Amino acid sequence: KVFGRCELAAAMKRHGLDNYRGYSLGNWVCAAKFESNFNTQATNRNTDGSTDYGILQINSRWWCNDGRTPGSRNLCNIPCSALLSSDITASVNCAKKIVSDGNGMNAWVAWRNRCKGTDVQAWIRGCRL
Ligand SMILES: [Cl-]
Ligand SMILES: [Cl-]
Repeated sequence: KVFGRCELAAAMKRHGLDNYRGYSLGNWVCAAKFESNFNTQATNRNTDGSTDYGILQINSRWWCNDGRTPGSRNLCNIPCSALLSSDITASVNCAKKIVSDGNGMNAWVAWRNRCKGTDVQAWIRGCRL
């Protein structure tokens, strides 16, 4: 599913990401824009051979099991394919674990390089929340 910007914002807010660990909803929408273009089906190989899955590009080295990543820890205890569903529940629950890993949203290099230090509130402008 390709979410609208505010449609994703509303889903993330419902699932409790708004201000989760101090990260405002605009941070999560900004990250999803640049990780997946709001597309739950997005998949992308990483340099280390793992693959990133779903709206927030959750990787198969630490977080989900894709059957083809040596060293997979599957800390979210989920097949990576479940992160591609039109329902973002699994991606949100796993992202809450990722953002708790010590590095906050710097766990997503795209957030660090494209969202951090910008006007991320702009990503929820016009949203009816
Ligand atoms: Cl590739
Ligand atoms: Cl930095």
